[PDB]
Amino acid sequence: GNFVRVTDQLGDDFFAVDLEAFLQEFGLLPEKEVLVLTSVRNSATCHSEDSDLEID
Amino acid sequence: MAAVKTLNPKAEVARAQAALAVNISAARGLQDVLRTNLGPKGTMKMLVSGAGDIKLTKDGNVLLHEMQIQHPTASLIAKVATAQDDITGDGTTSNVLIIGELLKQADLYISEGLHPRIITEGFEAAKEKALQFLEEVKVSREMDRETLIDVARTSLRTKVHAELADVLTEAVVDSILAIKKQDEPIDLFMIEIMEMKHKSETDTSLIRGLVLDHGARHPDMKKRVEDAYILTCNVSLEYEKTEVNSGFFYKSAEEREKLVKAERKFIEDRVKKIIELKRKVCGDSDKGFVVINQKGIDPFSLDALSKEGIVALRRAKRRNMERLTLACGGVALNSFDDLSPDCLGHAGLVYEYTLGEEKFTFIEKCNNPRSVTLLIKGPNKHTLTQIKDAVRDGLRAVKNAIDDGCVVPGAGAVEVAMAEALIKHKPSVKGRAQLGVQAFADALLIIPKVLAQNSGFDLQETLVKIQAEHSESGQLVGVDLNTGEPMVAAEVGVWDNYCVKKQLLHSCTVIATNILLVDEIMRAGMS
Amino acid sequence: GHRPVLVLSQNTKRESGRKVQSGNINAAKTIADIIRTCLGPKSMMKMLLDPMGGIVMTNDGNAILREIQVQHPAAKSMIEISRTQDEEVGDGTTSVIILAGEMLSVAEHFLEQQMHPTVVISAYRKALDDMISTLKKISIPVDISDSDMMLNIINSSITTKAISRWSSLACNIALDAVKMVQFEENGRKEIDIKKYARVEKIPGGIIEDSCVLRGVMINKDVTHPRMRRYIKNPRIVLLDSSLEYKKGESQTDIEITREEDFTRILQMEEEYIQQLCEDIIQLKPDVVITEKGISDLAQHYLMRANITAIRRVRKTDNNRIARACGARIVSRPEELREDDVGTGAGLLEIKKIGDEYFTFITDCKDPKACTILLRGASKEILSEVERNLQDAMQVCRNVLLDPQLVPGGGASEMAVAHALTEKSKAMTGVEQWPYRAVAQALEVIPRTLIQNCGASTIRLLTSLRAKHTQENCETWGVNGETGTLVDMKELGIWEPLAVKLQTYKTAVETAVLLLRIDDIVSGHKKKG
Amino acid sequence: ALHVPKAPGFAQMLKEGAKHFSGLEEAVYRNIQACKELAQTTRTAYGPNGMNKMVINHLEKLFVTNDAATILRELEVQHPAAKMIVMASHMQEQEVGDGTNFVLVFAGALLELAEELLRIGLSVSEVIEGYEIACRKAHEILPNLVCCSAKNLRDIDEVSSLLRTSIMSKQYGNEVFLAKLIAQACVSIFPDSGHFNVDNIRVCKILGSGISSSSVLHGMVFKKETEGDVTSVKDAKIAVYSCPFDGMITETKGTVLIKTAEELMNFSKGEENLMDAQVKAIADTGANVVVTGGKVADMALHYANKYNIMLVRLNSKWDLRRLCKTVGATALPRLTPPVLEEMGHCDSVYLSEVGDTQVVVFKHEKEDGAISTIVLRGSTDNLMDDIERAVDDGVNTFKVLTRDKRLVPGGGATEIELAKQITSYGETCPGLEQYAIKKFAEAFEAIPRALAENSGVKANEVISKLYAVHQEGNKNVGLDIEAEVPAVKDMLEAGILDTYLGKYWAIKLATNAAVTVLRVDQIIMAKPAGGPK
Amino acid sequence: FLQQYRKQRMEEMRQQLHKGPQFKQVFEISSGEGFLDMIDKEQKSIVIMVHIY
Ligand SMILES: Nc1ncnc2c1ncn2[C@@H]1O[C@H](COP(=O)(O)OP(=O)(O)O)[C@@H](O)[C@H]1O
Ligand SMILES: Nc1ncnc2c1ncn2[C@@H]1O[C@H](COP(=O)(O)OP(=O)(O)O)[C@@H](O)[C@H]1O
Ligand SMILES: Nc1ncnc2c1ncn2[C@@H]1O[C@H](COP(=O)(O)OP(=O)(O)O)[C@@H](O)[C@H]1O
Ligand SMILES: [Mg+2]
Ligand SMILES: [Mg+2]
Ligand SMILES: [Mg+2]
Repeated sequence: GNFVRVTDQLGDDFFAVDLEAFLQEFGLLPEKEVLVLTSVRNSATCHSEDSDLEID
Repeated sequence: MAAVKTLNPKAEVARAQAALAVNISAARGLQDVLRTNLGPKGTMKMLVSGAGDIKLTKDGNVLLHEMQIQHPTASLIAKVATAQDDITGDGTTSNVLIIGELLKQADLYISEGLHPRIITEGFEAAKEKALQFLEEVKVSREMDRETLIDVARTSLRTKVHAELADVLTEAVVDSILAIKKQDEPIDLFMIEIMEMKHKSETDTSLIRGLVLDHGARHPDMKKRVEDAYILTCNVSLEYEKTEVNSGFFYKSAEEREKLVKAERKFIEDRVKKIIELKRKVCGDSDKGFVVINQKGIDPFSLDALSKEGIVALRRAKRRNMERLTLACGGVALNSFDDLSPDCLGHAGLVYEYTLGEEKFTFIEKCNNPRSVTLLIKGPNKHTLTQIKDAVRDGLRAVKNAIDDGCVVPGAGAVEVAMAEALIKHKPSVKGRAQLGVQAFADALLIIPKVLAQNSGFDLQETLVKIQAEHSESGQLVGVDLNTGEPMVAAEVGVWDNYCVKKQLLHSCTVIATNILLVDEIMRAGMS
Repeated sequence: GHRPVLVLSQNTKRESGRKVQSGNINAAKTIADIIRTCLGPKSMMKMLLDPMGGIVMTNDGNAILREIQVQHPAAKSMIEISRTQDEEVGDGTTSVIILAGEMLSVAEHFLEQQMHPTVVISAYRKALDDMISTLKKISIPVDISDSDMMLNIINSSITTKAISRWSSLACNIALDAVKMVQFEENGRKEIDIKKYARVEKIPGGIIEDSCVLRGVMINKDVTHPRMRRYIKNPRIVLLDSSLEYKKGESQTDIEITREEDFTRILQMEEEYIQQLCEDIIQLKPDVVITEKGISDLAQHYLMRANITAIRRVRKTDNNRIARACGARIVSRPEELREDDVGTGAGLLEIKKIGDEYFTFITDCKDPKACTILLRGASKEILSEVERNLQDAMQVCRNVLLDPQLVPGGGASEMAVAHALTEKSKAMTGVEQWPYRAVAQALEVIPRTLIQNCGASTIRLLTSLRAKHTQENCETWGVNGETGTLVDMKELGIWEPLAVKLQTYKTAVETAVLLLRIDDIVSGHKKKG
Repeated sequence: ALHVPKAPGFAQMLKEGAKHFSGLEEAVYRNIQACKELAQTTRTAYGPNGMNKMVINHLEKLFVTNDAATILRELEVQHPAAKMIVMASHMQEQEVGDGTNFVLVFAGALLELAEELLRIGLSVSEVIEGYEIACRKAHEILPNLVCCSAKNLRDIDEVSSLLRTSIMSKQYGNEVFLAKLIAQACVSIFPDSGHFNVDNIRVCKILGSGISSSSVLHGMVFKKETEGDVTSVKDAKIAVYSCPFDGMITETKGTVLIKTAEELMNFSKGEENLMDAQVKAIADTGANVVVTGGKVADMALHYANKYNIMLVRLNSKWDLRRLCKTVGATALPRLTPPVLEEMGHCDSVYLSEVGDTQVVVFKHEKEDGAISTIVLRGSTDNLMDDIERAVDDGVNTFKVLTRDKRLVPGGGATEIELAKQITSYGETCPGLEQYAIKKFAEAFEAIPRALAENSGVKANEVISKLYAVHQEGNKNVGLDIEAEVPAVKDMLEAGILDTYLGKYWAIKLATNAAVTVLRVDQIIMAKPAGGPK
Repeated sequence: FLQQYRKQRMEEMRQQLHKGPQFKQVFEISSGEGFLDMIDKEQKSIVIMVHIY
């Protein structure tokens, strides 16, 4: 992306909608992915011996 | 210094008296600018954008949008005026004036050590009493043509020049009366506003039909049809590709020719259906057939329709489907599977008008059109924009006067009477809220003051004359902008929308109360 | 270039000792002082300027704190505390910040001496347990079936907000919304104000015209003018799948060799659309709502059965409509059943407000979702009104879940402080001083109320303490509008026990968390 | 005590680049000064003696003209009041086609006299009301000043005499020859039906031989060559196709599926045979000229050469439509042979060279047809552009004459008579509007004054003589251009006449522009920022 | 009139009501080497947008 003097094609009162559309129409902005707005946190990642195992 | 600036060093903060002074200064600046807009004797403003486009206007909302202002209080007042314009369509200048005068009158007492909360309580009590008085003073009437003419004149004379206002008054009143159905809400989407740039500003008028900003795209199409069958459709008459990546495969030139000829049969079937219907309804040549399509028509179908003497229009507006259905009287079709003569609208005259490169189509002489169009004409773009804004204001005024069964006398008479009632009611209010009631009455008195000032007369002498005349007889007397003497607005014909006054009171009181209670302004989102 | 030998990075800053503790405590005190004046029935509003250009005019603590960007991590912790209080109970956001600041101040008093922070923390935890016990002791029950008392509770919750002028209307709206959105299924009760009970604000009009709708209102119009815009007793069908011909998942290139195959393919596209529409029509509905697009041919075939169609509706709005009209969203039209048809909506009407079309489904019998239609002066006024209504609904839900009630106006603070002070007389240890100090730190709420009212803080607070030393004066607080002592069982200001418990717990744990830090390291790379 | 702070209120709230002008001196006088300056810039190019101007736009394009509308268009006007006056001039050009300089001069004079009236004490409202009253009076008076009518538009001599005055202002030296050319071109067009189309007159500019070598051709001229070998046809039977002269192809995607050696060896032969059959079928209808809007295939060109068919390729769809109109053919969408009614006809189609340009000429022997072409010669591109502008002015004058046949005397005679009558009317009007009416009447003096100034004589003497002779009772007397001293003569006999519609619309538009400029009281200008287009 | 993008207003609506936690600030590069090793490091398949101001 080689955007210079973005005010020429956006103005001085451009909002986030204008910049989002302007970036989308050149296909540089990654597509929007739906995600949970807010939730509780878990903060765990695999590791070792993280396995309940049946008694035997 | 302040607590906020310690956590965020580069934070802009105004506390208590500083914040209140900032808000009141911004409101007073807005009021000072918009004072000259009020009344038919107001001065035209000239607005030049960054690109250099010229806009001449007197509208309060337009001026608020086009001033180069970056103040927060100005932003709030602009939002309030925008809501006023969106709902009622009038009273934005009065909105700004009343807000500014309320803030000034409140500051008159707050600077004497009085707490703003008492002023806000007085404002609430005065607003309640004022609403009661306004309900008492409204003039319920049967909205005949004359009353609507008076209301439309009272709006347009303020908006535009007197002769242009006289023309636009009849235009808007007739347009509203044409589309109005008994005991039904008025849909203003059914009055098309079309701009043409060739004649004088007084040549604007009302067409009991529709005007389309596009014409027939085939040279052999007829330029004028006397008796027209209108077919409003939303079916694509141009070539369409298969959704599932069809592609063609052939082994010879003859096979390629056969595939080329056979790939257009789908659209040709619908064109054949249209042609068959046209031949059925009008076997002779006098009657005409007009096709208005929301979708596109490829040149092959255009030629096929032209060879049968059918004028066709493509890529029409989406709202034009409903507008043509209500005006001509047909049925908008999304498919041609079962099309019968009962789905065809009728127009008593369809002709094409060309203005430079731009192309127009007129549909007139309908039986009883429930959707009409207003043709704005003028020599300049800014003239067209100003006339369009004036027409919007007038249409809103007439629609409000019809929806409401009543109408309020104008010329500031209602403001003077309401202020007198508030002054009389003031002793009934217990505590120090009487100061807020007095401030509210004085703020309400701004409209006759500004009207007299714009007309050139002395503000105080005219105001005291109006008040003395009102108190002596009890009549609803307003300011005469020609002589400065008291005048009965109801008798003369100066009318104001009841809903506009009610919205003014409610919004102005709410925003003034909220601004007065603000004691701390922050901008601490950086770093 | 030049190479200086280093253990940590150049941009790594480390500070420790009494300076860190003092800095944390003063940061918390400054955060409290920012919103100190926004508490009580006589609070003053503040203008917040967004970095995005917006304006926030509010006296709610959470909005003010969330609009402020800070560098000190203690202030960040305080703002997180404010957000936690807002999310948990929805009220008491301003009180918890002030309480945390006062507790940290009285802790700093001891940390200036030679008392270890762990002793202060243990005393604070003992005090918190005693506050919980006292609050549960002085609480009173409420009758949820009594509408008048619930309205009074909501009013006392909203008397401190800008919407207090229209108190009765706001209370009725909040109570009706919470009551009708209340749901019970599979033995699991729920309220779910977040998903349902949507608040829609349309600027303009008067706020006295605001009401809670007996159904759902959306900003939509019919797909085509021939649709009926007014249906008496509609049967509503909700869908997610598009009513238009779409590509398949797999690569499905065709190969046309015969002449008629192209027209045949187009005809089968039309036939597939017609088959979908006929499958929909088989249930004989009146309204069809889709989360995705509806083709023009589909609109025509639906018109042939005289069915109104609305497309491109948000998933949340469609779920709200399903709850309101008692319908079930169906993906495949061929799998529609009779019980999936929404019967129970007593009116559907598309009317024009301003210059926009709005769709109303507002006559449902026993609706489980609602739209709170807010009309007012402008956008910021309506945003503040929505925030106040959210506070009212949160308080109503808290009372419905927990029917315990606690006196307000600082009466509970003084009662708990007196009980803890009396209890501290029989410990005879070194922890009695921090215990008593954090007990008396609860008096910052009545003091703040008196200061905001403009009365004499010292005389009124001394009189209130003397009154609370008596034998039955647990309900004696301060009148925040007149600056006089009054019994709260006469004034009528009562608050849910859940809100008070959450406020005290959060304040004490914030003080405990900020009292455990003596070292600050900053500037290191995130490393990830 | 060293700096003056901004006033509290709107002054402090104004943006950094914005400008606010309010009040009489700050707004109205500045606008009037800007409009006066614009009128002064354009003034010296008024009338037959008006000098040309060299204008270079932002793209280094050079314009040498005395047309006011062209000069204003090529100028970078920045002041917005002058912008409104320029819009009024352009609207006059669009509506009528002539009188733009009149609009500019009248608006400038009106605004100057309005400034004088405001200075002496009158308000803006009084000046505007008086100007409107005087404009109504002038529009009422104007029909009584009509001296003669066209009374015939199919006669070459009459049309040339009528258009001589119109195209005498531009190219003063040689106007009879241009008048004859434009008269012939317009008489070719304008059939028994009363409608007249300006577009039906085409102008082709070819360098080399001076404008005296210009001629009018009954047909069309295209600056291109022929695709095939045939370059001349004597009994043309043009068939016009909008489709490319090539085998038609599918719209989705075309793939030649070959499954055997026979298909591979036969595909190209079959394609060539199909092309030959199609071209032979086209040629069997008697068509000897084929015009296409698309590309020409190699095999199609080969078979057109084999059957002696002249190929002309037109890129522009407008040119194709104009050729169909001027020849009488229908643009077939496919490559089918044309039916008898769809076949075009022309007296001669041939390839010719004019100067150093290769052209294809569709020539009609009869002095008829739907489209006529004026071939302009000359020694410079700018000279031919100016001659084309003069031709446009003449054609617009002919169109106006078709709309309305009434004429009023030129050379400032109509303006002087209007000034006298409006002054007489305003002398009988009691009130403060009489000053504005008299100033509106005086503003008409700017036309004879400008004519006299450009002619090189003293304007005051000319105006005094005009008033004397008009008080005597002669309302058809204007200044004598061909005189070294201030002199006047009758122009009903001299034939110096200008259209009634032009005067009517010019007066209306100039008055409207002046009133609109006067109505402005406050100006708020945003930061210029960018926006190149 | 679909080009006027009525949906832009509601896009702004939920962009304003986006999230609950703190919205954070745009990262500021203080040294040229900081920009150089910010762009040089970090995963390649992730877009990086820099605003010169
Ligand atoms: N002919 C008149 N005589 C006296 N007062 C008038 C007349 N026409 C309009 N007004 C007053 O002018 C006001 C309208 O001013 P206007 O410029 O429309 O402000 P806004 O745009 O805010 O409504 C009304 O309150 C009305 O009372
Ligand atoms: N009429 C009243 N008189 C005295 N105190 C009141 C009154 N109404 C509310 N309060 C007190 O004000 C507090 C509510 O303040 P508020 O602005 O809601 O802060 P928060 O959002 O933190 O609860 C409650 O603790 C209550 O005791
Ligand atoms: N031979 C002539 N003698 C005197 N006046 C003439 C002659 N030819 C033209 N005029 C005058 O010149 C004026 C035309 O000026 P022109 O340069 O065409 O300005 P515009 O293009 O705005 O009309 C007409 O009003 C006409 O009266
Ligand atoms: Mg108005
Ligand atoms: Mg609260
Ligand atoms: Mg001329």
